[PDB]
Amino acid sequence: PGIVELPSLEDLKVQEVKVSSSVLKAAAHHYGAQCDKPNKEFMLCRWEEKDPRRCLEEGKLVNQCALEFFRQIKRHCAEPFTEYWTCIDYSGLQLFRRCRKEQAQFDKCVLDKLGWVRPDLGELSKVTKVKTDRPLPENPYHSRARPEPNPEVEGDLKPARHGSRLFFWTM
Amino acid sequence: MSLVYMNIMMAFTVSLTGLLMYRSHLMSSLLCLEGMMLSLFILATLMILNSHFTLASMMPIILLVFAACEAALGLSLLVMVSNTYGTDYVQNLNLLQC
Amino acid sequence: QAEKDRRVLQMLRENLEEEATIMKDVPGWKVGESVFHTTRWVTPMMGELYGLRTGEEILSSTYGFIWYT
Amino acid sequence: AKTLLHQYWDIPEGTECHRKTYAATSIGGASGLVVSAYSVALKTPTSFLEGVARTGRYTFTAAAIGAIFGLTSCISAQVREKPDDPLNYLIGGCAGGLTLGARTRSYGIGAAACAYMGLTAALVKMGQLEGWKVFAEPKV
Amino acid sequence: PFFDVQKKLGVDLDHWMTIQSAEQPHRIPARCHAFEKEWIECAHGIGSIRAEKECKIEFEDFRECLLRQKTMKRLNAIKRQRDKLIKEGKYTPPPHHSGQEDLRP
Amino acid sequence: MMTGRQARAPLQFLPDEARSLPPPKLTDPRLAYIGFLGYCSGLIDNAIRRRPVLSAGLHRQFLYITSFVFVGYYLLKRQDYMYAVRDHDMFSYIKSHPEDFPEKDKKTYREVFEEFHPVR
Amino acid sequence: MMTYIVFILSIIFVMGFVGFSSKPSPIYGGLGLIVSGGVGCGIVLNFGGSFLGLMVFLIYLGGMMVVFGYTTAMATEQYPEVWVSNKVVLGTFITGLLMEFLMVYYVLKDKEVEIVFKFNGMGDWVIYDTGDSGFFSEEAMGIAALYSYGTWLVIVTGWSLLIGVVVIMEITRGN
Amino acid sequence: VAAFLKNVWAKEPVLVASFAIAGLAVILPTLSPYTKYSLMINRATPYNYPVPLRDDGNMPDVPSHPQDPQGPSLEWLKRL
Amino acid sequence: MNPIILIIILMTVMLGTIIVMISTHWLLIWIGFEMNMLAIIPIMMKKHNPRATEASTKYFLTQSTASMLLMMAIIINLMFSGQWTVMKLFNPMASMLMTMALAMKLGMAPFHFWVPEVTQGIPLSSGLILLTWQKLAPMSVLYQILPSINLDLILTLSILSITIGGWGGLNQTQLRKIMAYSSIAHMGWMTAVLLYNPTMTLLNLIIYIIMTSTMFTLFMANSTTTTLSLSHTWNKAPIMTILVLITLLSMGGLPPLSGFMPKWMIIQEMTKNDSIILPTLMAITALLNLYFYMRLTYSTALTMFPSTNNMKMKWQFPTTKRMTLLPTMTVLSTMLLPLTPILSILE
Amino acid sequence: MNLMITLLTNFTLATLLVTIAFWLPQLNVYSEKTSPYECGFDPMGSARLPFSMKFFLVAITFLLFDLEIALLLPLPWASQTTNLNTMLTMALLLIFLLAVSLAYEWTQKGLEWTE
Ligand SMILES: CCCCCCCCCCCCCCCCCC(=O)OC[C@H](COP(=O)([O-])OCC[N+](C)(C)C)OC(=O)CCCCCCCCCCCCCCCCC
Repeated sequence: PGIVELPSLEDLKVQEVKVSSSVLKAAAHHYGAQCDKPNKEFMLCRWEEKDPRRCLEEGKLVNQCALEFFRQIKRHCAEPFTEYWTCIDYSGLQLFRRCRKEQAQFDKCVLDKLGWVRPDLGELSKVTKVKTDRPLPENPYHSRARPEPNPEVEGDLKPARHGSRLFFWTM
Repeated sequence: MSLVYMNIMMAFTVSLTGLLMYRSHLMSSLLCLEGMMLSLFILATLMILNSHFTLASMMPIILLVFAACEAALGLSLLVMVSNTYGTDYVQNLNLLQC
Repeated sequence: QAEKDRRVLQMLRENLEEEATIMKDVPGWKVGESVFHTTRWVTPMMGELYGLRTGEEILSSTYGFIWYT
Repeated sequence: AKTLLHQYWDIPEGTECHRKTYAATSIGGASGLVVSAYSVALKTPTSFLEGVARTGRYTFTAAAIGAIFGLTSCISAQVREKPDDPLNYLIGGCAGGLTLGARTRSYGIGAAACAYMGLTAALVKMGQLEGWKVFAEPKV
Repeated sequence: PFFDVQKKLGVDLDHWMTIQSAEQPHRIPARCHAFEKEWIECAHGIGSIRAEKECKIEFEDFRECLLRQKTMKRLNAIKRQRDKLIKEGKYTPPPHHSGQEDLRP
Repeated sequence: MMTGRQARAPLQFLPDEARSLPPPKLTDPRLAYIGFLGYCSGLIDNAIRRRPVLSAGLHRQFLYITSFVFVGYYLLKRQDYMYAVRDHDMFSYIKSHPEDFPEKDKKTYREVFEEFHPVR
Repeated sequence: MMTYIVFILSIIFVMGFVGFSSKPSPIYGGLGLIVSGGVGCGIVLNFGGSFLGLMVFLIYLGGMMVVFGYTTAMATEQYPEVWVSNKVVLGTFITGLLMEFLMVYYVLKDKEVEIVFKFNGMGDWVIYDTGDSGFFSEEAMGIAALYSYGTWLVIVTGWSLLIGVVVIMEITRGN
Repeated sequence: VAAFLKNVWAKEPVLVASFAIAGLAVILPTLSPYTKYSLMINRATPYNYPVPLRDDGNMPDVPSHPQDPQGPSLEWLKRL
Repeated sequence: MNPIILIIILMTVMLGTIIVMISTHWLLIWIGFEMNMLAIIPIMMKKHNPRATEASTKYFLTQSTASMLLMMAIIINLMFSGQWTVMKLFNPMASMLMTMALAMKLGMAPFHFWVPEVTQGIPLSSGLILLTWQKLAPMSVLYQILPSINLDLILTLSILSITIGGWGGLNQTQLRKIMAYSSIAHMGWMTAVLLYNPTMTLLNLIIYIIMTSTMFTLFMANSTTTTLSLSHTWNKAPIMTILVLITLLSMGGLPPLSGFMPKWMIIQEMTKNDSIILPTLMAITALLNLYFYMRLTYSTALTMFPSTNNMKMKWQFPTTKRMTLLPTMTVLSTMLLPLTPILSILE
Repeated sequence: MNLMITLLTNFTLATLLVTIAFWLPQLNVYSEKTSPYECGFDPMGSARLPFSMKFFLVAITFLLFDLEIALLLPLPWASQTTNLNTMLTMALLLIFLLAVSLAYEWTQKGLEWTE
């Protein structure tokens, strides 16, 4: 029936945040605090477009801003961050409980030298709004014209003509 | 559709031909009935797990549950025969013919 | 999420771009043809992605989560 | 069994003999297998050999019924040169009735069978001619 | 006598589970949520006969989403062609498909 | 086959449109017949329990007559409501679709040909 | 022949079903069905259904431990047949195994059999998802919303089990 | 009712203890003060993603940043 | 049987029937069917007799096979359709399996091999409950899925049911086997018209239920389960002979009785679809049913059989049994013809 | 996969011990060492006679109570649900149904033994 329209491999060729799970988890709160705008833009346009072939620029900007944030982490607070993600990575379940001293040192260093505040419990789980400019897709599901419904019933209920009209029954 | 679907439905009809052709014992037929229900349960669970239908996940186990709620009844319909006949052969179960 | 969408599009493009070089002499086939009447994006099943790769990736990706203890 | 009846009615009547006769024989054989399977199902045969003897008996009787019916219809429609006449089917029905009386070893059964499936064959023929429906599709 | 008392008393007994595109716990979509939505909304209130006669395309797309059988035939055809071309000997797999490929992240 | 009409609003014995119809009069012959049915039922109770048939238990006969008349009146109301619904849907569809049901020009007998078969 | 693990488990399922469908004796039929239920539970675990597979395992173990107790209680013959002590049991077991291998050879050769519906020869893993469900399993919230969303279903299930108890009490009274 | 209670406590204390525990488990959550705390604790767990919304310009409640004071906080469980 | 436990059992079977009536889900339909099974099972074992155990075993096995076929049909419909709404089915094989399940549950031929033994092995009240209340839920399910019902299958099952019921009723002396084969004949008459106008099916079901309940109430009142005792009822009371004569004339299909009301209008909804020979054949088999009915009426009422000397004692005590709404159901079973258009209340 | 390896290793170690226990020592059998054990005398009949077992209802109701367990078993994940009132009310209802079945068994003389 239809044909698929796939993007070229050149457009998808973009450098990546080549890090691990524990490194991403160690700086997760500060990444969610500082870099909320491009991430929320990407999440909103992905939720309202439902098509990854049209959702590439916001993902590119999310990736670039994430790598910029990690570069800013690397320039100022490298060694406490290395200690933090190392002791995070030692634990099997990646528990935030077994890393209190390293987390305290990391947040103190990044607050004193970069002024980022770690969000409290539930602050990252709030619903937000995004000052976007893309138009609202009026037909996001690629549907077609709906069939015409049946006409309703109109008019008064006049009585039956000459009774039931069933065989010899007059009434 | 697939392959495991074919295997499970063929197991169901194999157990159906096992039940529908008796071999002179009631409880063996009860075992074949529970086998047919096993094929039904396996098919339903696999169908749900392929289709990601989360909220219908109650239906297999409950189906399973209700089967036991009749299967014990079949066992409760065995010893009563054993309380009248010495054994539970179906060829002895022909009193209702007059 | 961005990584997952970019990887899915990359794998689908890799599968489509090698479908052309294998099926040429066959008659009456249009390459890359979809089986859906609508042009809307669908979440691809696992056979469309890794249906041309080696089997080690198959048991490390399909059953890999379940078989990891 | 939806193709046996249609293949019976896919050939013009009284034109070719052996194909129509074999089609009617196959329909009779299917009916005989059905009735013999039911007979060995509800009634237990005393042995395997007696059961397959009963199955072969019913198969042979019904196959002879169908073969003689189709044959007699074929030569009747060929001799009278009337394809659209149910009298050929009535004659074939009496031929089948005589066949049933011969295989069952009776005479009054043969005459009653003459009348009964001769009328049945005639009803089939004007059902085909006038387009009657045994299972009418819902219209209103 | 389908006595629909679920609408007479206004009590929801089993309308919350009967359809794949219903409200799900923790908002988890099924594998064919959009196709279910299209098939329901196209074939709503116009009758079953008109729904079958007119809304056949979206129901066919939904059935293809569920069973995926046409994709199975496609994969079978390309895999039989691949096995044949390996067996005669005019095909070589690329390093990306063979495993040594260094995936995107 | 009226189930679609009983699709949106169910388990209603007499809907809002049924009140706009003329109710059956108490002198309707069908109501009298149903009252006779109740009287016969009371006579059958006087018969089968070995009682006098025409005098025993006037309260039972009056209860039977009243109950039969009550359920007969309500069933007749539902019946004429359903028949009025049938005729109204009839006329609505026959206004709605004139292309599939055209008009007929009734010819006179001075030109329509008929074949006369003599009886002799 | 590695990624056909679901196919192999289904073949053992059909083999055990043919084995206990001969109806030789309730203990041996229970053994055959228990092997079949073990590989069916293996199928469900291999499809991610940990809870459903373990539940069908535990339920079947309890139910046919009761069945074992019943066949050792009442329904016993003097010389039970294993599989070969009688002729028709072995005949129908060999027959069922032959048809099982018949569509095995039919599905590994043309990869598309037609028995009522049409069936393919690839493993079911091709239909399994490519997406991740986060920090949770979906069937767990299915059986969790069993109590919240499932009001009428749980009510009728509990009432039916209570009625089963009272019925089973009433049946074996005698007087 | 004291004599009957003493009688069942003397005959079988297990039934008396079981019925006391059952009655406590029935009537105490209906008198509990922390049930609504459990309600908001269960409701406040962030399982799925909190997707944002489109903007028409008229919303006083939702924020543009997670650290903005507008929006719901979670101070009650932090103190408790 | 304990009265409270019996009341709970009756509330369970009516609750299962109501659940099948009101549910819009296939699983709840099957749950109601299972509750119906599990509640009707001890009704047959109220007397604790070996005949009751044989009947219960046969009924339980047949209904279990029907339930498993119903579940397989439901799962096939789910897999090809993805939902659970009680509406038209999306597969012919699921329609086959559900039609076989409902035919097995109803007792329609050739699955009629369990109804006469089950009716014979149980008492009269249990037979009433069976032959009346088990014919409501499968009729509702067939009412729900009539778009997907194959025409040839249901028509073949109907004509086989009527022919087999008449031929079975020609050669039975017991009253309960007569009732079972008459129920098969009425089932075929009722399900032949299902695809053309289901209101005719509902009307014939209502009339059949009223007449069968009337006859079983008369049999309970006379405490008779044999033809000879039914003939002996003439000496005990003449009024009982009058009512058995008029009722068994009503179920024959004679005007102006109420039993001519459904069947005739069945033809009125089958000649509109230009099906002519099928109502004629079913009328001929209705004449066969009328023949065994006429033999039974000759046995009981029109000829007074010789009696014994013991019945004089029974002349000194009136009938103290409770006849539940007997005159109303007799009147509705006899003289409902002049109120024929009342079937329009079933739309 | 690791579960399969553990199962195969356990079965291999189990079936290797009986093979070592059987084919290693010297066998010497007559028609008395293979005889059934009846405390030094011949057995009276066979052991395949039907036992007049007395806890048939207890086994069936064990099955039914195990299905009650199957209904009550997914309760911990229901602790994470939002609608807590319906959860608590119906968990209490199902436990009460279990207790009602047990109490009816207690009153109507079901937990005791036959004969
Ligand atoms: C796991 C950690 C270690 C555990 C301890 C291990 C070391 C000790 C082992 C001791 C020996 C055990 C084996 C031998 C005994 C075996 C038989 C047996 O156990 O029988 C059970 C015995 C049997 O009783 P019985 O044998 O006396 O039965 C007689 C019954 N009547 C009186 C009716 C005739 O007890 C029970 O069944 C009771 C169950 C346990 C009770 C626990 C109560 C806890 C507190 C409840 C609340 C109390 C306050 C009041 C209510 C307040 C409400 C708010």
